[PDB]
Amino acid sequence: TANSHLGPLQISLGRMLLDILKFLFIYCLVLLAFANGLNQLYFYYETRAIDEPNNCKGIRCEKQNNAFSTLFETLQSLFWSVFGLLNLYVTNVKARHEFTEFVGATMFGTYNVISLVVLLNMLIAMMNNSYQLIADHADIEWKFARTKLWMSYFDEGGTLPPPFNI
Amino acid sequence: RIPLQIVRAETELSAEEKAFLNAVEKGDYATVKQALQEAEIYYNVNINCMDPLGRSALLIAIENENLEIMELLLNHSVYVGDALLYAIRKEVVGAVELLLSYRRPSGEKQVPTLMMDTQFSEFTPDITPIMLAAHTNNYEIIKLLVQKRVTIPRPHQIRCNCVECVSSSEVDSLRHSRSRLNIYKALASPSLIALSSEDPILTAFRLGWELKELSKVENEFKAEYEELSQQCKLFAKDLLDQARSSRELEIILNHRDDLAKLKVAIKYHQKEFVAQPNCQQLLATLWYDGFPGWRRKHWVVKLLTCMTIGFLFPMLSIAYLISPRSNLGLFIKKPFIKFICHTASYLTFLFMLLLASQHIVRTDLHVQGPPPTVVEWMILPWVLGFIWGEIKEMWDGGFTEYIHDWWNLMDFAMNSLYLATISLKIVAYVKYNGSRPREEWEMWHPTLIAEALFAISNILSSLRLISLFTANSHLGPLQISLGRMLLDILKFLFIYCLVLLAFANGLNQLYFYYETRAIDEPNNCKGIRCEKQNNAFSTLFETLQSLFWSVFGLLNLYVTNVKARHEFTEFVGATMFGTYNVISLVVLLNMLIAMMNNSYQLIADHADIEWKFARTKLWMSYFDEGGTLPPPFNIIPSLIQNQHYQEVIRNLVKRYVAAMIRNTEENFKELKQDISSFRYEVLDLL
Amino acid sequence: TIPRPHQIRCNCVECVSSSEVDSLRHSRSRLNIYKALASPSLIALSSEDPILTAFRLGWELKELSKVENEFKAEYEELSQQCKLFAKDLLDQARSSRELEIILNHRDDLAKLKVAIKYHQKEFVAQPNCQQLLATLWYDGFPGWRRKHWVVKLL
Amino acid sequence: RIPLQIVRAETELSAEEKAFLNAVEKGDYATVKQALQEAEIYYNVNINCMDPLGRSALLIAIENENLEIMELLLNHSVYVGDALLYAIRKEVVGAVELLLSYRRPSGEKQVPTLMMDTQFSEFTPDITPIMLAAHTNNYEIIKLLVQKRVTIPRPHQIRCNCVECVSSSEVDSLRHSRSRLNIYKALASPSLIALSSEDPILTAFRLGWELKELSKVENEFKAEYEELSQQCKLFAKDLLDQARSSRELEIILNHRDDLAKLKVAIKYHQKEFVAQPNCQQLLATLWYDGFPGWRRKHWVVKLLTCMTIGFLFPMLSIAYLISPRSNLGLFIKKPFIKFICHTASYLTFLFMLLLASQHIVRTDLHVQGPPPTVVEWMILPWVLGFIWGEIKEMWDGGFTEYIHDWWNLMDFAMNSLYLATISLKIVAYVKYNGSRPREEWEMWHPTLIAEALFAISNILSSLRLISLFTANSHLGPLQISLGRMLLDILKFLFIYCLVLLAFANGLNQLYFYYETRAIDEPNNCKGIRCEKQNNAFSTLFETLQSLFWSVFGLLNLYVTNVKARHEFTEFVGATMFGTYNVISLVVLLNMLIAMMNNSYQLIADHADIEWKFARTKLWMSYFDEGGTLPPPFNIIPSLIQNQHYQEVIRNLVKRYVAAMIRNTEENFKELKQDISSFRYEVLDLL
Ligand SMILES: CC(C)CCC[C@@H](C)[C@H]1CC[C@H]2[C@@H]3CC=C4C[C@@H](OC(=O)CCC(=O)O)CC[C@]4(C)[C@H]3CC[C@]12C
Ligand SMILES: CC(C)CCC[C@@H](C)[C@H]1CC[C@H]2[C@@H]3CC=C4C[C@@H](OC(=O)CCC(=O)O)CC[C@]4(C)[C@H]3CC[C@]12C
Ligand SMILES: CC(C)CCC[C@@H](C)[C@H]1CC[C@H]2[C@@H]3CC=C4C[C@@H](OC(=O)CCC(=O)O)CC[C@]4(C)[C@H]3CC[C@]12C
Ligand SMILES: [Ca+2]
Ligand SMILES: [Ca+2]
Ligand SMILES: [Zn+2]
Ligand SMILES: [Zn+2]
Ligand SMILES: [Zn+2]
Repeated sequence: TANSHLGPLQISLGRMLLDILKFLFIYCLVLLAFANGLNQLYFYYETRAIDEPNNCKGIRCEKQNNAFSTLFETLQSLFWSVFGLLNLYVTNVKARHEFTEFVGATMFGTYNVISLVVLLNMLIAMMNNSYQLIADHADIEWKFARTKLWMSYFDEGGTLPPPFNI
Repeated sequence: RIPLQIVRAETELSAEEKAFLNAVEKGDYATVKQALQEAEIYYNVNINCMDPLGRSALLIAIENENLEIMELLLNHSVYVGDALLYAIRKEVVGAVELLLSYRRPSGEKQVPTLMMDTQFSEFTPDITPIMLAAHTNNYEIIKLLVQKRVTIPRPHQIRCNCVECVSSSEVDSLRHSRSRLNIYKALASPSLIALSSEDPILTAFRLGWELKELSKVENEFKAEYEELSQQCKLFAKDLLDQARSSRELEIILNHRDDLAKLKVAIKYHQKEFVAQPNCQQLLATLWYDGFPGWRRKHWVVKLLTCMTIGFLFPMLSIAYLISPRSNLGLFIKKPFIKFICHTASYLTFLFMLLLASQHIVRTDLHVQGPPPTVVEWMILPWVLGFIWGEIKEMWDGGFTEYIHDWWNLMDFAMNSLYLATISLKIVAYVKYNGSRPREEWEMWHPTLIAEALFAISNILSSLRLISLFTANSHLGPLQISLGRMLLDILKFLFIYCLVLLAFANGLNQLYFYYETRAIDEPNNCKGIRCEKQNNAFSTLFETLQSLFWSVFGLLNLYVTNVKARHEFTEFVGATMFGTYNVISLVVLLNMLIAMMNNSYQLIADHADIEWKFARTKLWMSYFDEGGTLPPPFNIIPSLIQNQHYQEVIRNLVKRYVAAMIRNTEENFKELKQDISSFRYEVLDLL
Repeated sequence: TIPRPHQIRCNCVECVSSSEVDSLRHSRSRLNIYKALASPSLIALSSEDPILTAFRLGWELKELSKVENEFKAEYEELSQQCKLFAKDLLDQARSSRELEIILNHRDDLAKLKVAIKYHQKEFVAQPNCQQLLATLWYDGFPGWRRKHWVVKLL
Repeated sequence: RIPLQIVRAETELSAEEKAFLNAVEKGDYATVKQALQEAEIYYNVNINCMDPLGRSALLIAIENENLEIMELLLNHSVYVGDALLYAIRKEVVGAVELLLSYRRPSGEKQVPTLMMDTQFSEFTPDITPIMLAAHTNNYEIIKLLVQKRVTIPRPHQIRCNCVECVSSSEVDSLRHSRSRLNIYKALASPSLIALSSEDPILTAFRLGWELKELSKVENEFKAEYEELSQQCKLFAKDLLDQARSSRELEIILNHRDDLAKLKVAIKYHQKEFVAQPNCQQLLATLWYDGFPGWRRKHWVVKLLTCMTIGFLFPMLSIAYLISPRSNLGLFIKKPFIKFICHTASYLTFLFMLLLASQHIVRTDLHVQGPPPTVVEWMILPWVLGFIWGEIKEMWDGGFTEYIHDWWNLMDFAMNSLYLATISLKIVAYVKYNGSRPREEWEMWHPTLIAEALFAISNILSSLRLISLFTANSHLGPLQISLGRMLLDILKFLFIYCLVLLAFANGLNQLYFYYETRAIDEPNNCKGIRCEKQNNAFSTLFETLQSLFWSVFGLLNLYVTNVKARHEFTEFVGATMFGTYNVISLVVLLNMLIAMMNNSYQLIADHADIEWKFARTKLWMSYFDEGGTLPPPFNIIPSLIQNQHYQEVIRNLVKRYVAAMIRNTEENFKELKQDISSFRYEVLDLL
């Protein structure tokens, strides 16, 4: 708020953060639904850490282990798939159950299509519209925030810095 | 240079006729009276003479609103053809009164014969005075015309196949379309609806629905039909807005041919009528029937009451079963308690579906036909209650109304998935006895198919919670914009499916000779779902899957490499894959972003009205007594009204007419004409 | 005289009885009373402290718009009208002494703190109040806006 | 209930005073004359009495424009204080003439004494009549005031540190700011500039620049200063637009204190003046000096002429060196041929830099200090010519003008890189004799550093071609929008750098205990640039690089895994990395997209004007004779004008005044007043 260029930017950031929260509610609901479906489909094929290479179990290995074995692991794997850090061979099982693998791949593809084609672009559209409304009033609220910050230092309470106030 | 000439012959007006028309334009009464008195004796001036702009003396008198010169030109028996149309379009009450009242008296010897004045008419020949008065929307002229026993032709059905409509359309389609549009414009005026209809609200609703259907049918004239439907809807909302007491509002809403008129408005898609503030207040009062002052409370006590009433789901439904006339059983009949109990039941079903996917209950997975666990035995009554509720919703209300909701498709899909998984489980129990290990099971095992359908049904059950977003005040317009953008996403996905099919066909046709067997490849797997990505363009299905997965970047770049050193084919395939990637990631997705962005801006202004309409549709679903019990418990075994409505509509019509009466170069010309006429009369008298 | 509106969270017998008997008449009467009280002319003529009265009426209208869902728009319009009336009355000053008298009046900058507490962004963001706050902010550094940026950064 | 009372005492007007004010409002001359004649004998009515709204009888006469009642109230010696301000604000020429001319005659015995009328003044006490007339922008009142020997105070410098300005700012800052704003508003009126300045264009340019600098300085009053600068710029463009012949335009542009006034307009950033169509036509005619009818031609012959003149780069510059007075040497002095030759030279330099990176020329890479290849020997004269051209541009024009271009920073960087690579090459030649193989070279070898600087200079030389986009008609506004969005990208990248530094500090503080040596890890490499991604959060620089590369998805997920089984630390680091990814890929990038989207919509309306300004700035850079030779060849060793300008500005001022003269409830009140005054006089006479 002290600078004359970074104030309205963070005011628009504050409005768009509320819009991001309104988006993230629906995203959390969709993520919970798809994580429940993926865990219910894939939790029979859980393997122990000793059988897998390098004695590790999870999506944080060199070779990506069972990603849909638990609800927490399924939630982490569905979270990391938005940024593309989850590979495609996590939906493959040891046995040759082609129908279950195809159904899980369809499930993962539908979640990817939703969270990367509908939801993120809708969030972009919402925060775009919000900015246009925010810009006309951006100055007044920036001046109000700067006035609120300026009068916080007007009083004598808190003259000393944090290293010297004690 | 370029010569210029008058291509089309306009006859020049004589000096006397030009002076007479100029005197009529300036409003000099004495000179016009002298010219009219000299016209009969000497025949010098044709009184019905036109001007360069197509107006006669009578039309010039009408446009300047000189009633004195108007009656003086009428007294000498000038031509009067179509002057009433100009008076009605000018919205002059006195001119319309004079033209109506003077045409009858003192008609002697037919009319004086006149020729070749009748070609030029600004108004179309199909037009009649009552229809043009309806288009003008003036009230007094419409009233004076309706008092003289005037009628309007009835338009036919849109899907009319009689001989006369087809013959008129074939002979002259333009005249038929103009006549139908003029008739519907005359019928859609608020003044004619207020004056010639005993039920203005229902007439406005039916006219708005008919105009919307005509706009859907007639492609050429869509815009004015949409404007007429919007005008009828705004007239209905404005007539509803003129109420002054709660008794008048409840009389209007509860009038029948409980809230019958609100249901009729919802059936005709009158969003402005439903979303009016007083109707919303009445629906809020009916919705919070047993909880007075709900808006007053701080949010912690409201959330605590919601938690204590949602956690009390298994009671208050058996209490209704055992004692519906008791004090405790009567609390479930209120709509808010019904909605909270249904939400608590669905949340309990979702939590039970989460609990079914845990290792505490699931044991002994190496059985071919496994008996259902106790969690499944308890989940089965909820599925049966959902089936009974969906079939009851199919029966009550009709099959023609069950399909218009658009949420029933997911319910039908969920019920089909539950029936399929139950049938697969029972068949696996009955004829797959054994304990074979899962690693050597058949790929087409009904247990695996039943579990896959169960997982898809669990996803649909968890995604069913989006429909409850209308209840909140923040998630309603968000999903309305989501619903519009989903249609825009479908319009995008058509072109994306076409481009994907084209590139998949090209890639499969290029790469299907180099298919390899699973034994030769490492780890005995074949497809894009391996640790090392195998042949991705060997089949049409595999090519479609590989081109689908390349949008999210999960397909690597070495899938376009073959075993042999065919560098040209590899380069051509890499160019093909790169062109598909450039299209689907630089043109199409950004165009989809631009389309849904534009749509949101249009959606936002109307977002509230439609959110209030959706919330009103959700609120009245719980008003009726059909479906009081939850899904786990639903399977357990008079002319004074018309007179008051007429009184209220009478007062509302009077108030709306007063409001609309309360709410350009022609105008200043009146002031020049009034000043000029007063100046000539003062000079003449003095 | 004009009747006094009740509290928004009013639970007396007469308000509840009027709401139950005829909610539309009660809502129309309350909206008409608050529209009458929110006019700038009546505030200028019948209030000894127009700025504080406009601030309180704007805060009450904003809270009523937050409470009453049906009539949100006209209550927001009334709050905006009261805020614009307060800013327009502040804008009519002609000297620095009048501005410091208005800002420092108590029932140091008490009225500015009262405006900030009531969320009067237009009143706080007026140019003369911003100039006075800038002068108080650069108390020991006269002519701070004058300087080239290198000496300011140094 | 609530009692209501008049808090502030307004004295009620008596019956006679109220009747007198009502008679003055209705314009009845006889009743007002009778009341004024009875006022002296009986003293019944205070003629200077006010009303409830703060107007007197004279102000009511001024507002209704009743000149008769105005002079009648003046004849009885009413109070006249500040009435001239109301007349000037009302823009009544006759009222201003009457108030100017009546104040002098018939003043006897001071004025009659009057008290307590003087508190209420709508106009501020600092205001004077000439200043308010300048604010009103009326021409006749300004002319009549200027004829009576009236002056305006001179504003001080913005960076004024004298005693009186500082004392006035300290004593009363609001009065000083209002006085300065009123003075600059008075000086910025087009009528005062046209009437009181011998050079309206230069005065408007200086006033616009001063108003823009004041808007940059004064933060509180930025908007009206920007409006005043826009008004001055539009006045200058409108005065330029009133020309009628090419000789007047060339007289205006070529007037000095060749195109001196165009250079002065460019120096003051008058984009509207430069982008006028007639000045653009004159600049296009001067630009295509030797190619008449360039716009006429089909594009194939234009491209063929461009190719044949761009391929003829090595001739026509040596011809200028050997025979500047010849027919062939004179063709290089035209601006279009100069621009095409410079573009051909830069394209040849870029093509030579492409050819330098081929295996045909580069041989024997295992030499420590390699001699320069023949391609480098030929490229060296181009670098020397670029150095000589940049230093010549530094000398000519001044050091204060060389830094405002903003393209010279890349030229300075390119010259520094070329000097550094030449120095590294010469030092490696002089003291690194040998043929050691490249696999065992020092990491700080000057040959490798020289090649890295050469590659960066080659990138800068290839990216220097963006500046030529102003010449085309399609790539100019695109790069103008790119320039605005680059500033918006910088405003985004500040917050992104802060967030990146915070998350990098947290990740390094969490993960720097688990650093491993390069010998223990596979392949003897350590960092995120291995086949297997090594420790990515071991150092602050490595953490910054890893967090930078995670935005594009090139950083894998197993970098947050440690050797030991510390599951809590790994989960905390994964949560940290996920939170940084969610921020930098869901909030920040989409917010940057929204910001640059909004900016483009604002940029598009003005995109042309600024593109034409940039093209005009590029065109006049080649007009002068300084820098005729290309970079490869530049190192090879009078009062009639003022009278005509005054005549043209005189005709332009007259035409602009005629144009501005050619181009509400007060108005209708005049018509009610004129009708009411005529009605009373007719009734009185009759
Ligand atoms: C860009 C990278 C290196 C991160 C830098 C982090 C910090 C060193 C930055 C982030 C925000 C910066 C602050 C942003 C704004 C201001 C106000 C600025 O003063 C004004 O704007 C003058 C008017 C006034 O505030 O009264 C003085 C510097 C300061 C404190 C900055 C100091 C340096 C800060 C703390
Ligand atoms: C955020 C993560 C943990 C997913 C949460 C999923 C569900 C537990 C959520 C999704 C939608 C929620 C519902 C959204 C809206 C409402 C309406 C709300 O009531 C109102 O808005 C009051 C007005 C009225 O509806 O009459 C009561 C809670 C409820 C049912 C919510 C209950 C909890 C639900 C089902
Ligand atoms: C597209 C790929 C192959 C990169 C090409 C790089 C260069 C060869 C391009 C980039 C910008 C181009 C220039 C952009 C604009 C112009 C102006 C153009 O002339 C006009 O627009 C006529 C009007 C005028 O400038 O007077 C002549 C070609 C030229 C110099 C272009 C020459 C070729 C350039 C240097
Ligand atoms: Ca249903
Ligand atoms: Ca340069
Ligand atoms: Zn028919
Ligand atoms: Zn009360
Ligand atoms: Zn000074």
